[PDB]
Amino acid sequence: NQYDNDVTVWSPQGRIHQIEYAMEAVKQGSATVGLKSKTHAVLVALKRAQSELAAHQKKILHVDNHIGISIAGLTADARLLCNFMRQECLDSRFVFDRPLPVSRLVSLIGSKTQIPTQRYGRRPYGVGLLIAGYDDMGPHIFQTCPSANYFDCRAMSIGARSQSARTYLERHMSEFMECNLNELVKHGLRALRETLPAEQDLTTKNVSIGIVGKDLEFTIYDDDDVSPFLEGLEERPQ
Amino acid sequence: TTIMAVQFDGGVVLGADSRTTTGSYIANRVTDKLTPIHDRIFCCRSGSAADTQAVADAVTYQLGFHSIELNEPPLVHTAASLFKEMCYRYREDLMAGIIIAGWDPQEGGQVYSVPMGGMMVRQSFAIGGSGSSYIYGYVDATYREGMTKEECLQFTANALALAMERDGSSGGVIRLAAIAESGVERQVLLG
Amino acid sequence: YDRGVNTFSPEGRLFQVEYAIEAIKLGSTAIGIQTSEGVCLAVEKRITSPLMEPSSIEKIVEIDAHIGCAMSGLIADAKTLIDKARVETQNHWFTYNETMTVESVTQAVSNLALQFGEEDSRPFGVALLFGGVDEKGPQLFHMDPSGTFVQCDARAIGSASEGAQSSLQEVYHKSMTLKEAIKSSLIILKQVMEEKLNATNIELATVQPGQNFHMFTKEELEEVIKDI
Amino acid sequence: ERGYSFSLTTFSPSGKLVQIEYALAAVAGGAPSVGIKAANGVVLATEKKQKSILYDERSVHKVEPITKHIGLVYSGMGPDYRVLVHRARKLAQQYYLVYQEPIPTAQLVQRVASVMQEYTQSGGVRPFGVSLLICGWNEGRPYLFQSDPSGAYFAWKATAMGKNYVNGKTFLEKRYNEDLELEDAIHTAILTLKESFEGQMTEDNIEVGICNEAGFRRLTPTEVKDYLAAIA
Amino acid sequence: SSAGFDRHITIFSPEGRLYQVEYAFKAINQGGLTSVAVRGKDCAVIVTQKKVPDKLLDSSTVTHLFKITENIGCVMTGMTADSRSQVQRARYEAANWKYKYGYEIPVDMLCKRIADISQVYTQNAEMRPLGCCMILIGIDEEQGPQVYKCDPAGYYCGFKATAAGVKQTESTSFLEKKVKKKFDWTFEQTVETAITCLSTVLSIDFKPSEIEVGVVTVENPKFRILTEAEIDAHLVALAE
Amino acid sequence: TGYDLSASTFSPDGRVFQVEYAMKAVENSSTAIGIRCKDGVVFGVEKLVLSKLYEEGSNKRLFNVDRHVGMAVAGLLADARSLADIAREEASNFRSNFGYNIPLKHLADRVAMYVHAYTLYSAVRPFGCSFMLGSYSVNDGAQLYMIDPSGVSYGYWGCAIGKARQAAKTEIEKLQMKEMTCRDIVKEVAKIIYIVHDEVKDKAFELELSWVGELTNGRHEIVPKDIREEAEKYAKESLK
Amino acid sequence: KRFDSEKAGDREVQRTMLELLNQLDGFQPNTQVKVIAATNRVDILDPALLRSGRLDRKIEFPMPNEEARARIMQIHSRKMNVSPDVNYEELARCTDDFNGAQCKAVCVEAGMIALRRGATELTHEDYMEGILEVQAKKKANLQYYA
Repeated sequence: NQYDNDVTVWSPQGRIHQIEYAMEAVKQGSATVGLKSKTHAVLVALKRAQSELAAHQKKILHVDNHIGISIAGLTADARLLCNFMRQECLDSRFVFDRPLPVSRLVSLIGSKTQIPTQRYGRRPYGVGLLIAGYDDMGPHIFQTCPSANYFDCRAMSIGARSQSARTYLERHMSEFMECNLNELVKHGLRALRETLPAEQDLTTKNVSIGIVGKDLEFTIYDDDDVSPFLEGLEERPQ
Repeated sequence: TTIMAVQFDGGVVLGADSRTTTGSYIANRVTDKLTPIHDRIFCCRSGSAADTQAVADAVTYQLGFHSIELNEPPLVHTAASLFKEMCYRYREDLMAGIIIAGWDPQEGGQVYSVPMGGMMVRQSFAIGGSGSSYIYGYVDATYREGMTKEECLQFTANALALAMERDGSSGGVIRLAAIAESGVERQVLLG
Repeated sequence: YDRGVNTFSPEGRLFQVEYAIEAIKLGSTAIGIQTSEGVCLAVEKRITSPLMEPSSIEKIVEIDAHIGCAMSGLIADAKTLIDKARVETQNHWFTYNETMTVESVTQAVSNLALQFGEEDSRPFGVALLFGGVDEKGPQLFHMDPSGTFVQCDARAIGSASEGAQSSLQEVYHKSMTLKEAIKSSLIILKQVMEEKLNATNIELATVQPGQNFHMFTKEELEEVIKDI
Repeated sequence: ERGYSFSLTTFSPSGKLVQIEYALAAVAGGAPSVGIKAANGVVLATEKKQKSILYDERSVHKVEPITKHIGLVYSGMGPDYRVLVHRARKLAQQYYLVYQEPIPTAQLVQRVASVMQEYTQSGGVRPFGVSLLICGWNEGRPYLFQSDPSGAYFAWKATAMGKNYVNGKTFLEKRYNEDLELEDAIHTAILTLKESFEGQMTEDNIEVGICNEAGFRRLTPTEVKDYLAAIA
Repeated sequence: SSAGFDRHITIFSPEGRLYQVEYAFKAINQGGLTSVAVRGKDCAVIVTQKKVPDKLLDSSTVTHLFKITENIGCVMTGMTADSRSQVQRARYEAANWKYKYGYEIPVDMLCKRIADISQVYTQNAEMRPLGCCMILIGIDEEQGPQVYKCDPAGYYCGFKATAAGVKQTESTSFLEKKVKKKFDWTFEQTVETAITCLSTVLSIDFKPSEIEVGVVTVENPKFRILTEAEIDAHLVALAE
Repeated sequence: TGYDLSASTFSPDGRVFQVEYAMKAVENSSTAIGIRCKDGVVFGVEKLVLSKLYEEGSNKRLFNVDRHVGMAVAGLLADARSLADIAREEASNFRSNFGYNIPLKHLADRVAMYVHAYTLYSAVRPFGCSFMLGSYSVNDGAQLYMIDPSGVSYGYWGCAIGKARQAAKTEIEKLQMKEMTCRDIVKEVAKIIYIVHDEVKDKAFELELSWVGELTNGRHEIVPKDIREEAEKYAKESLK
Repeated sequence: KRFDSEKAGDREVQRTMLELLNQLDGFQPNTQVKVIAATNRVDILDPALLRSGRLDRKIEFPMPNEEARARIMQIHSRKMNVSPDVNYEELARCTDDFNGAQCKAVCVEAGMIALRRGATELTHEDYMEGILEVQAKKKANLQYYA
């Protein structure tokens, strides 16, 4: 344990337990899932509230017209790296007068997080960043980590009890290429409803939906336009 | 001042006048315009004096060290690349007409031009210096492709002869050098 | 007993900020209520000695003419955040000719909510409730040392903040009125405090769309105590 | 680096400096040597042994000149000596640049001791592990001072550092006197040198320099062995 | 004994010791190699074996004989990292010499620079001391051949012939009885002695491939590495 | 214990348990191997799909530094990415200042020094990566280098990295390597990397293949993998 | 590992251990006995113990990677009435950094947990709750995340 204090310290087994702790930091946040069609990308996040009269903490946040991301874990790193992101987009937006392709942007993120993961006296960033948008060649879904391991997935889920959340993905992943937005969104949200107790699912105060489409700029929905999406669902069996 | 450089098959040949002046005074009769950067790489300098000398020293420094790390012979194109770097970098403060030449094992004789601007270019033959504007006609019709080394020697000899004759700035004596795979041959002439 | 000030828990949360949230519990309590009619606020002064002048101690402090403040914990530390809060808003108006919104301000404040370090200090030790009417009506937000910024309808913090929020949930509904929320609040105040409520123990702050400023001269306090 | 800056040397609960106290030990564990100032100049002699017969002797040198009239020797660990040697080299130079005249000896002991003391109080660096001896015939009267790891210094008529510096200390107290000459002081200096030296004492077993009012000078192995006659 | 962090950092022991550097000297011993250097009447030679356990492992990429300058050869021990990092230092300040002073650097002077640089690695208490060893040779004007040894401790000294690696005591024992007996040193004298001392300490009778031989002599001051052909010529030469 | 903490403290015997840990930390990753025929160099890597875990083709460890410069990373991933960025930046500087392709020797040496920089202080740890360096030239030919966590780096004709390393290199030397064509060697390695990792340990893995050399015209590119698919048809006939 | 050890302890331990070494390998070998030993930390031992003939083969034990976890849970989930809708793969991928003992223990606690409500078979939720108990959850108020 004595060698389990600082980032610069290796482990006799070869595992810096700090980053392993930061991975634990992401598991506490709310759940959320992302995926994409052949031509569309959609990600939904679960809200939580501190108390009744207190509102629910927001998860999705707009970045650029074709870039949307979720959140999980802490919030200070969330706003910090988010600010870095909004900066970076408008950077090449100002230089080349074109959008930033998702990939090398994400690589810029990992390079950004790399340094404090190695220098002395620098914590990692506790966050579960999920990314969705278009490059010139369609939608993309990338997930992050304190270890800074960007993953070119097809759909993922991170946060509390995302374990079972992933399970629903594979048994319908073949369906995740031909369905358009209407049934696709309900495909995704069907996976969140298992990451909850058996007595409350989506009651128009704890969910948000970010989308990006071909002729569709990245849009966010929360509890009022989600209601039309909230309809047409089968209850949970037992 | 006048500098002369021409490449041939076996290698390259360089030469220049030895005259160094100031205003309208002959500060020096004979002077080494040529410069042995490396054993197969020379440079003829023109324009300012201290500029060309200091630049030659620095380029000799970086090229010398870098070659030692290379554990291999340097490349003439590389050496000219250095002068392009410095000259272009400080074009606002220098007056140099540097021309680089030398034999290379990988590519034989090579000649590169480095005018005061900071550009770089390879040629079949390059000339520079104040009086150099007086000999374009003779050097053009006089030149013939595919000459021998000694043909190059007589060629440049007549060239710098005429230039030294017509220019009031150039003069002194004719210094000549020749580089090939074998070694380096230098000499001073008259006539 | 001397580990890194920038190191996560083995369980993974934190080391020091967990203590920071702990430090707010020992502070004075305070309550805010966001009504469609307006936003009201209250806090106890926690007077110690009669020689101690009461009015020199304050918890309600204005950041803007339509922006009130509520603090709990390390007061002098809160002072810096107050000053920056005023400053950046003034930047907003003297760069835009409009009033910065309540939430937008607290974003700016909570930016350096967590920026302590070595190159380029320690975390802060105060909690804050911010009220203020804007284009979206009266607004009420709550923050923490961890920079966690969130909105609340009627929040209460301090020492007895537990029972404050508990009983308060029993008494709040959406369609409250201003004075109703006022006396409802002060009832919780007397129920949570220990000294006899009077014209010196506590203090209010009331922001209204019409009543654009918060105005709590004394003896209206007494006027309400006699009404309670 | 990073900029820690925190000094590693603190006072004891008793009120002592453990690190300096230890560095004095390693200083005492150094090679022995001695110097003398007698009425005309100063003489410096060391205890220089080659651990093997394969070493070179004309390569490494101990009695070291700083200016034409200023000599210095040491007792401690060899490597740390050369650094402060060079430092004093420059430091004597800037004075001459300022005033255009050879720096007086006491000034060097001032500035060098300042550098060493400040270096002791600084952060993250152990003090040095060598004591020093300086001599020079500035304005007729030569001078002979001693430094130490604590940065202090003194003015010794004659003394010795290294091992058994107390035994040779007393030997200097008895055999020494008020005034002598250069050659005699050499004789007694080699006396205490043999007082703790090994069996065979040759021109290379030691090395000696001197200050004169004509300036500083080093002694060669020729005149060393030549003086070896009438040993001790 | 251990007191505070004398076992951990570059500080003094209660006895006045410092454990780190003395830990560093045997840190060279993990290299699993032993080097030999000798100076002759008008020449000096280096020699040291190599271990090529892989057929896939290249041959020319194993050499420790490092050409510093046209008239300066050196050899390394210890760990390859500290050795190579030492290399660019040597080459670098070597060229800096030519730039500042024109003429060529003295081999002794360069040893001064290296030892002084290594001084701070022990001197500061926030920097690893680069546990490798340094060996230099070169011809001097009015001085003939010279050989020097730089140490992680930060000191140096001239010699007449010296070895290093793992068999310091043995090779020194052989060389002391070998040289001091009024030995006249020719080229093949110094060379043959060089091969013989090593082949005796290790008892190898090596093939001409495994060992390496650096050489400098006052007829061609260019530092020269030997080819296995001529190396075999000397090997059979001592092979009566 | 009591000494393995810092990267600036020598063990009482003379090594650094930090780098000691980090090496075997890289040892626990999957296998990545490389080889070079007479007119090129070929890279092979085994990747592991856990259950589904990604859209296939993701996060390939076969990097690409220059148009003629190929990587082969193994151990930790992110630090490998940082290293690849360092190399690309470096070669960009070389091209910028000198205007031509960087030699594999100078590149590997510079990267090796930069790796060595992170082994001398407490402020930073060592890296948890290792890799290969593939290059080809018409004026130089095929050159393949190797870099450890400590900082050692040099060439091979073949080398292996990962858990199955010593057993891997065993049959590797079984092949002739001088006269072989890299096109044959492609299907060749497929047998190597398909006679390693099995059941009751991991799961369905993945076989990526980089390929540079003469036929590639010096340009580095991945093999046409689905194209001609002889690794698998050739990497299966080993049923008995 | 022996050392300059003072009055007690070691002053009989290494005697007995040396008797073990000599009685094990060396003088008068035998083939009619085989020796198995097991420990936790290796660094304290002596060389003569692990030389090459006193202890021939060295076997390290890495913890279950994934399928070892899932299958071990499937093994102690052999004597318990199981609702046949349970993914041991889900169980494994949610069971991180456990051992054979702990993976056994979760399967243990699940049966008692279901016994709380008197149910007969089990549920994935049962295994989840047992995971929570095995993990030693500390507290609440961890809510300013997300």
